[PDB]
Amino acid sequence: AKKDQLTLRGPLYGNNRSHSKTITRRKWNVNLQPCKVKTADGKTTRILVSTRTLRTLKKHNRL
Amino acid sequence: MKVILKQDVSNLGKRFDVVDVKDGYAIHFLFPKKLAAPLTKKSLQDRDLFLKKQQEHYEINKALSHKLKEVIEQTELHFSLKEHNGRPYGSIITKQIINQAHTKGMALQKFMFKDNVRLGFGDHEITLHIFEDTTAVLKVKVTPD
RNA sequence: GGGUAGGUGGUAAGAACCUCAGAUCCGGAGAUUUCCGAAUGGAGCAAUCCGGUAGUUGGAAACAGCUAUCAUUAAUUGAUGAAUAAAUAGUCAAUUAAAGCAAUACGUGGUGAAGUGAAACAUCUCAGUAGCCACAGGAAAAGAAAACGAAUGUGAUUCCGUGUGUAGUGGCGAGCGAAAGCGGAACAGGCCAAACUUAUCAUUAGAUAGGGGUUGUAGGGCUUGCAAUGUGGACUUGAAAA
RNA sequence: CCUGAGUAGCUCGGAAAACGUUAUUUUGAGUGAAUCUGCCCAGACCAUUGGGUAAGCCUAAAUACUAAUUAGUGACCGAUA
RNA sequence: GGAGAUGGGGAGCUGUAGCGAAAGCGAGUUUUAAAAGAGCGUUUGUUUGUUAUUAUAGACCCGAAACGGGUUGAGCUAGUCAUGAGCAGGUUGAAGGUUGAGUAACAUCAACUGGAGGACCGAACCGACUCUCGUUGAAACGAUAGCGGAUGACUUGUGAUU
RNA sequence: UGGACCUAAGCUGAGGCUGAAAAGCGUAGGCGAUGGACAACAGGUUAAUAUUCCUGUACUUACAGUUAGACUGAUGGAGUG
RNA sequence: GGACUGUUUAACUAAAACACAACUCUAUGCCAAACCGUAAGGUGAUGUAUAUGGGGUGACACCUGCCCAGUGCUGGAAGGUUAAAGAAGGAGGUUAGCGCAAGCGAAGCUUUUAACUGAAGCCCCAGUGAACGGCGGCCGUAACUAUAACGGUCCUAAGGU
RNA sequence: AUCAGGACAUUAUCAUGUAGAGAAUAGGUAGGAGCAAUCGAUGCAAGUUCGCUAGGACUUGUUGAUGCGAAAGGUGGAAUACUACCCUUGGUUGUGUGCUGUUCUAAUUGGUAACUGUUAUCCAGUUUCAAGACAGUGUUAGGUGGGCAGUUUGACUGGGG
RNA sequence: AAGGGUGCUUGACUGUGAGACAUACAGGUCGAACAGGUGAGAAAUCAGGUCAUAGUGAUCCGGUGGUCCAGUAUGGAAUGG
RNA sequence: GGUCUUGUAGCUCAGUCGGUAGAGCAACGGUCUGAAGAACCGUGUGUCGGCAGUUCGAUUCUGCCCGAGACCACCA
Repeated sequence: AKKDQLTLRGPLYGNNRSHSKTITRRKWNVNLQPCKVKTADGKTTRILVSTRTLRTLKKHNRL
Repeated sequence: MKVILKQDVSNLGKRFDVVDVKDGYAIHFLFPKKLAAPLTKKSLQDRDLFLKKQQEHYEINKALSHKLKEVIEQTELHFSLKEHNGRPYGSIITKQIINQAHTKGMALQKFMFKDNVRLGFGDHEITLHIFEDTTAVLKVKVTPD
């Protein structure tokens, strides 16, 4: 499971090339960022989060 | 990143405003010394609320900072050197001030008391700034064994 | 409850029994139901070994007999707690749901190729197929208008038949292939949030609890006014009747 | 005064739609507004007109199938079936 | 509807005029300046059943070497970790040290103890180098005869793992 | 001979870590002899077993009252094996 | 011929084969370098250049001659080639309107690839042969001459000691 | 966050320049036949640049109101000043565009160490030790890349090649 | 003469072509003649490339010019015919 | 197809922007020297790939062609 806990976004399996007549498959690994979390009680250190989720946290001022 | 700061002009822009400029990640929001609160109120009243809260919070910070220098200057800080042949090994770092603070119980942060990383023997004195309206002094003494 | 003059499950001969006071047999409600096995006190080679607690009986005791209990996760409750006062992870106790299996069939989602034809083949095809996984229910998924689509036109979603093998699409091959339109099966649309209003939270509440409110021909909020006890279940009880 | 924002978009890859990526639906990275006064749509995209308010929730039918229980049928097979 | 014929049920479907790329027209259409010539036209049924062919479906039928996915396997074999055990018997004498001779002392020499080998001879044990035998056998890998190694890159008892 | 003892690589595995799912890895724990520790030999007899069945000679580790001596001492540290 | 002890197709080939001592080069200063694995995780390793794996050869002794033309390598920058992207600027269209026709045309948007920058590699150069790989012909010349030390030329980077 | 240094734009900056004849270093194009003239000329001094050792330019001193012999006469294929222009090289600051080297810590990374949980080498945290916005990692787009996948590799023919 | 040379212009035209050649098809070949404007030459007529038999490359796909054609609701535009 | 570069003598190297065709070797003559040497001065080899413009006047400038070395071509 390469994803954060607060949001559930699964890595999509797709394709890859810039040139060919055939087809292949690869995944997209969602970018994961270890950042401190914010809450009034206890645990506030490293948790993995998604980048878009981080940006939403920044504009929503979730500290 | 952030659009609000906790303080007015200190060394650069990004005052205690509804909207502030930003250039990448900063301690302008990370540090508890200077943070930002969620907006969650911004239609027209938010700027007046932030301004009034700015003056009131500056005044209350000044009052509590005076009390905190008084209470921390009254107290005494003593430790012990576990030494061999009169050679100092004890660590004198922010640990000690955090310990003495948690015995007393005031809210601080470990990057807020910036203290030099070194050793010390005998009585010595330290001058440090706690906030941007503060200038304080603290004393450390140690006993040999 | 019904019904009966024998039966003692199949290889049937003998035993030895009860039975005409109702068995045998049929159905309903049941009690109990060894071990292992999701198997869960712990372990292990499934039909094995060691247990712990609380009782209870015997015996000085040891130990032996009959009961329940003692696994994990998640959520909730209480105690609990290090750096570091608090808090914090964690620790134990209590309550509640699993976790399995199968109807080899149907549901969704995620995974996911080949030989196959193309007279080769790497395109397309074989198909999201096989197979795998996870979660399901008697079914599920789907589903109430940024729907349509061109009109003086309809008005949740699904399936059936015409449209049609069409318009298109494509190493423009092999092929793939509609969506509207029309005709039927059924047809119920309701419910939050958001404006505002009542209390707590250090009224920095941004959270909770309650009232109003559930959208196109715009609606709701706002100061009011007029009229009304209505019909509906998608549903709670008991009662009756079939 | 309110009617659902990292949202519609857009760029880069992508995927389902007849589609073999094109308006239409989804998004992995990046970036990024408006508020019924507008937004989108009528397969590029403007103007006029129309259509209705997505970025909330649930919703029985209209169905596929017979492992079962009972009854029954078979221009069903009769022991190499 | 006795899991039947049928009755209902025009939604469509072939024809009723065709041309062309279509616009658009039309007993004409396209070319063009053209009506000329050339192009197809100048009404020539449909619903069934039965045969014949055919379209795709395992499609007159049995035949592969394969391919991909999913399972099973270290009791064979190869490798390794642990735990063990055995290897008849007999040869061989490297050092080292000690004694004595020797020398100025060494060097050197005569020796004694002593035991070193991917040592040797060679049983059990391993292997299978060689000829014969059988080779639709006693036996899906041997039998007789020989042979090499056989205190070490030896073997195998068991467990385990790949 | 083996359990009621522990371990040899190895296995499993509360938490935990990683990974589409499956699953893999791994802490503390727990299993795993062919290892390590523990007290019985001679003989007799059935057609069938026998150190076990029977005669002899013993030992052993625990519980219980008891007498005499005595303060002992573990999951803790060290030797031992 | 190989040093040898020793190893290999159970079941048709045991050796010129394998293998070792030993020799040589090379990537690496530790979380290594090599990897096994989709990532954690693990060996090399509770390792630390006398370490470590890989490429070649294979007692002992002696030699290792030429050629960086090209290939693969090391280092460098003079210059040119250079995607992706960042964004000078231009063009197309609608049309509020100006407008007699035309045409022009503010407004938002669509289509547009650009000016310039833009990595490494490549072309380039210096080195590199117990790393790939190759190691030529011709002509005459010394008192018989066949002989060619000795000298000359075409090719190539080079002509077998 | 942080300072500094080097490139491309160009304001504004001045210099910029030999065939022969040309009194001639001459980059040329065309109006101008002018103006420097207390701000003052032919001509001389010290300094800067320079390139022809010879061309050209500027500050101060000096000549004193004139001449520039390159305004016009006069010469040269290409005429003199100025006027606007296209070339120039170098430097000077004006900032825009991205580049490199800085410092810090504060994101992030730890297979540093210690402590508690925990009888425990995994982990949770705190600190330390470090690095340090490098860099893991994600995405996009290049390179390299038989380690690997899919396959490919016509025919005729007195057999085929 | 279909050879040579001179002069004149440029039909190496357009829309077409019954009728034939041979013909797996595609494909290839010869042209009667009509209508329009033509040049040569008074006319006659000729002139629908070279005296011929060789001198070639299928379609999609893409581009260019015109385009009385269409243009997804409309007008345009895109885009295609 | 663009984007850059390259062309000279009998062979191998040059090349003041327009203001010109130059070393070495290939062949010969000569000079130095007791002699042979040896070395060197040099007759010569030059429309500077070609074609049209520029400039008083072109081998290098402009445009074209010829001989050539390099980076670029595919729908899921």
